[PDB]
Amino acid sequence: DVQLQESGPGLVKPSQSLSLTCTVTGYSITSDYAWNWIRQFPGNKLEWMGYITYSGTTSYNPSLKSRISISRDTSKNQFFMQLNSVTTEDTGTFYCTRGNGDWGQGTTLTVSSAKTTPPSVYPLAPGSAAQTNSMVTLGCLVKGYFPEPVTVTWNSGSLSSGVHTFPAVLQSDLYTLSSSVTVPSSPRPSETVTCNVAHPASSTKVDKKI
Amino acid sequence: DIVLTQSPSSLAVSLGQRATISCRASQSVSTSSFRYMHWYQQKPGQPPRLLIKYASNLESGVPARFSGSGSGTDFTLNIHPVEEEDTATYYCQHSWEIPYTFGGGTKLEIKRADAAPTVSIFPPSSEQLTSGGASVVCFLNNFYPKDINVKWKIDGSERQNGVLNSWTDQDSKDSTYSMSSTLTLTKDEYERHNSYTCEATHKTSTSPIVKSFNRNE
Amino acid sequence: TKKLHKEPATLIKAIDGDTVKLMYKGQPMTFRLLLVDTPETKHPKKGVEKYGPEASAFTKKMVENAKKIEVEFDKGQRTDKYGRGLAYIYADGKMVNEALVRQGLAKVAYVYKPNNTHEQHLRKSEAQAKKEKLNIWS
Repeated sequence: DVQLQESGPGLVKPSQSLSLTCTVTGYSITSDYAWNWIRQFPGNKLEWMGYITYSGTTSYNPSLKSRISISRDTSKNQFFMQLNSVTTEDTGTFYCTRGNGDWGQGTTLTVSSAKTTPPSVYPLAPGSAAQTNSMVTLGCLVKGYFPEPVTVTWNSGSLSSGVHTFPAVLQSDLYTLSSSVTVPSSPRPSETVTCNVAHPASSTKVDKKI
Repeated sequence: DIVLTQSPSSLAVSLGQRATISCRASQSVSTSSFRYMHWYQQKPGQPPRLLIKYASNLESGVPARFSGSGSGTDFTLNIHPVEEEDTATYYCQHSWEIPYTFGGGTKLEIKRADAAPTVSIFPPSSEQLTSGGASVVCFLNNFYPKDINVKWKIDGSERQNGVLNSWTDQDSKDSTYSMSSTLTLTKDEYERHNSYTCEATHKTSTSPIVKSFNRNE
Repeated sequence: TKKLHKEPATLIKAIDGDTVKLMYKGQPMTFRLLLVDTPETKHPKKGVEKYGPEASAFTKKMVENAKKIEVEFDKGQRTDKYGRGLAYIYADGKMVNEALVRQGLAKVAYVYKPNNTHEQHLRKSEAQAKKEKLNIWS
């Protein structure tokens, strides 16, 4: 009950509009799910953007008001937000929140020299099959992409244990990430294991088996 | 426009002990139903979640270990019987007036008996090598004090031209950390060498933990 | 359309839950928060019902603390009976009537007509506040 679905990632050149969103399950919007937009620069910075109510009028935080807006497609259960004249000083995630509970999983926006780049996904199996101890540690590296994020799951998600996806590091204007899976020494290699990497920003989806 | 200041910026507490997170308000925010400060929690990768509704007042579903207190300007969030999943950054918010100012953030680390990394070395896959590049990887899984440095030995010779270190967030179930360590070389440099070594240096270990392998065509 | 519109109204003084003395477009005027049933702190009878003070403490701060107060006409009569204009008070875009009716500080009430513009709204918040076990419902 109560859910906040938002638009996906978006690389944008500095100065060319986009609109985030929040379709809202567990309701319809009328009596209100009063939005309360929040921004979060990469690092740690919850900045209150402003709100919108059942009445229709909105109320933008003094700080940054105009060129940022908030709309209402209720029949199509959604409230939107636009950032006109985007600047590098605008990269971060944006969360809509209901005026009495739940937050949305946020929308990430980035703003650089542009140019989207798919990760080179390379599988990493134990340098010498040898194993034979209770369990194995497999991995797959997500090298050199831009922007973020990547979404590497294992066997479509079936495998959620021993699963460490390490944060991406801005390696030379390009990101790089890693993920490790410690599946029982019993399955591998007989049993297939496939690291699935999806990279929104570029329509790229690639699957590699260790 | 009230600026909130919560400190310390980092809080590390022995699992099972009290943790008091403070949040100071510039102006005073109270009245006769007010104590207009609420508290949020944010796990990494995730959105904030509501914890307490009006200084006191636990939200629905949130455990009873969380407890907010505070009058005038000094408000505090208490999570006494502290646990593993209590790893998060807890923020304070005020709604005494718009703009609704949020808190600066307070990171909560839970400490435990020292774990120790499980080293794993991964030579460059053929596919990558096909594209002239060569990334030798070292995973250091499940160790505790985040203090761990890793060195790279190429045939005995220490190399630093390419180290790409990254640390995972403090774990929610066993509260350990892990790290990925990549060394990037050229297929050339690589093929020239043979014995690649990664030797983890961490509190729990009188010497460096180490793993390696002999490169092969 | 040709429905309603609010007009700014500057505060003067908060009296009691449903009673707000607000400087309305020209001369000072008392206004009654429309549709709520908030307890009292004054009455030669009854006295000071539980949530009485509290309910008022809400209203006083919502409005005293607002940056822009708009008031809203109900299709009945601005003239109440004690004069006290009947209206929909907003504080920075928020409905002061609903807020109190949502934090369990006044139950939906005095249903008449053709005032009802915000009826099935105070109704939904109250239910929610009812589902919860908040203040007045505990």
